[PDB]
Amino acid sequence: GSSGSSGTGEKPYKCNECGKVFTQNSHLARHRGIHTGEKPSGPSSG
Ligand SMILES: [Zn+2]
Repeated sequence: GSSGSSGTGEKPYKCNECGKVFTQNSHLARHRGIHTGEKPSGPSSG
């Protein structure tokens, strides 16, 4: 058998990088910024 946890915070504005939840798009998009910023050293991407 298994146990499935059930938390409270399911919204269409939930981030994927970390897994945060918001109410307004802006609040979310702006948050995602924390993830999208610094660049990976080396030509890995470029
Ligand atoms: Zn996030």
